[PDB]
Amino acid sequence: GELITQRELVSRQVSDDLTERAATFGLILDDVSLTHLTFGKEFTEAVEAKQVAQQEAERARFVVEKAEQQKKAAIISAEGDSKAAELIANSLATAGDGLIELRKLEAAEDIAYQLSRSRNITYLPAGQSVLLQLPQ
Amino acid sequence: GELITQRELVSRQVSDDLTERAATFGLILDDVSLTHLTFGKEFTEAVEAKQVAQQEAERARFVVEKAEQQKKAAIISAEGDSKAAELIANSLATAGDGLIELRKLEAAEDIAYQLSRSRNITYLPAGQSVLLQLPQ
Amino acid sequence: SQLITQRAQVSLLIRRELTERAKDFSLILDDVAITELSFSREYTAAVEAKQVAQQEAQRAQFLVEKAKQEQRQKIVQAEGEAEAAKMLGEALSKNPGYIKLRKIRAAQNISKTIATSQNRIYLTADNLVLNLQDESFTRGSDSLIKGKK
Amino acid sequence: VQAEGEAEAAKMLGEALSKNPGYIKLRKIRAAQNISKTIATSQNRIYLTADNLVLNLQDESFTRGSDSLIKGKK
Amino acid sequence: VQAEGEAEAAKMLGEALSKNPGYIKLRKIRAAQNISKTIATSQNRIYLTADNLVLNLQDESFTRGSDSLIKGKK
Repeated sequence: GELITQRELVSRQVSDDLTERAATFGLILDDVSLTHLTFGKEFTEAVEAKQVAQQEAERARFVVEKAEQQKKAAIISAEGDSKAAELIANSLATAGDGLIELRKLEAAEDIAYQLSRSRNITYLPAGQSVLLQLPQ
Repeated sequence: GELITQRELVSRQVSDDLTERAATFGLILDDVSLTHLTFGKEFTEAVEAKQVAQQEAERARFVVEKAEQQKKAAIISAEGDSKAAELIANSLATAGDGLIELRKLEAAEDIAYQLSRSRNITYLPAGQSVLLQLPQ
Repeated sequence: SQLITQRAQVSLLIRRELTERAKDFSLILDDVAITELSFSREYTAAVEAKQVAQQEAQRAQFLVEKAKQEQRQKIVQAEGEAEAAKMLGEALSKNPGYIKLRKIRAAQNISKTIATSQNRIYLTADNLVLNLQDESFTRGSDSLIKGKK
Repeated sequence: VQAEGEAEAAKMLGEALSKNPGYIKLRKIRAAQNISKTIATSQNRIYLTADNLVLNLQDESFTRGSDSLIKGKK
Repeated sequence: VQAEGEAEAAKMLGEALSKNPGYIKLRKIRAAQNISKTIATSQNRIYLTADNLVLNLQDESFTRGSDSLIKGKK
């Protein structure tokens, strides 16, 4: 950093040193200065990052506000699945084991109407000492 | 080390010895000195390493300061996973076994909606003396 | 390093000795200057790495800050999963109406999407229907009898 | 300094959750979510248990493992 | 001198941990982490148990092995 937060000094030092240098070799360096200049990478690039991410700070500040409004979707894909619970819970609590039961087997249909699209379903009992062996 | 922390002596000794040597063979060595010179590797290279790693010392001194700021990430990938604990712990402690329970089976969905991407899941009961055998 | 750092001293001493070495045999050296210099790397490698890492420290300090604050990102992320838990939680503490219903809309959509799957499913006492008359069937049916449930 | 990070995080996970399994179950279960979301990148052969995919449907095991809702059958 | 090193390390591991299995479990578990991180360089055929990958999901074994959170079912 000091090389170019004070580059005027560095270039002037090199220039007058080289002018007095060429003078001994019979050479009048009427002017001299630093054509090229660089450094390594990360003393170079990290004081850079210092103010880079003082703005990355605002980037994240504001991605926060994006997530605030993203996660409403996670709330709301389930909001209604829950009110349906509100309703049917006190429904068939007082009512009893009517559709507690019978949708099991409107299921059986809608279940395997689709299990047809599957191709390897199988089946066994209980009440015995039932004991499974299965195919490939 | 002594050969060249005092090389002037070594070269001068070889030179005057060789001059008096060639004198007997009718040869005036008007000058002599050590063209080439080396040693082994590690008496050579380890007194070198002595001050090499007095600076490796600073290298590690400063990689320490890099790790200081790396491991904030390990802190902070978990910081919020923990506040969520803050919240829901005293939530459903006073509240009870509501979503203690029901996210198990919003799980069942999000679980196997994805287990579809897997292709070899299987299943058995308990309450019996259930006893497993499994496929290839 | 002391060669790199004090290469001026090195070249000056070299010329100082070499001019008098040559002048013995009637040789006036106007100039004697070092044209090149080499090492393996290690001294200068560590010497460079020290300042590399000294400021790598800074390179990640402001990242510490960035992250201190990218964590209230997650704070707000999962108050979402916590107040949803509020209003699922105070909501359902009576009986398994919809928790079963949702086990079962699971059975619906889960194995609707098992289509995109290739599940090998294997099953149990009374799922597909057919303990039809085994007393296991009828006692697992007489839940309807209020007392056999 | 690496693992004061995993220790003060443990502080504020630790004094935090000593009541009942609200989020510890919820996180078992967001596990069930993201775990087997990423089992996609996997090739897991999973094999399972009493009441996971749903279907003890009327076996008394089903209904007693459902009557946790009955405060006393849990 | 080789194995006073493994003995005073044993001192300060020994007087250190005689309360409860906080980090001994945590280290079983950072084992589960780095062990099977390096099982990558391995070709392990692993075979597993009751509740490791997650899925006794509703079997009472699941929930009683979960209600360790219930202070008394642990």
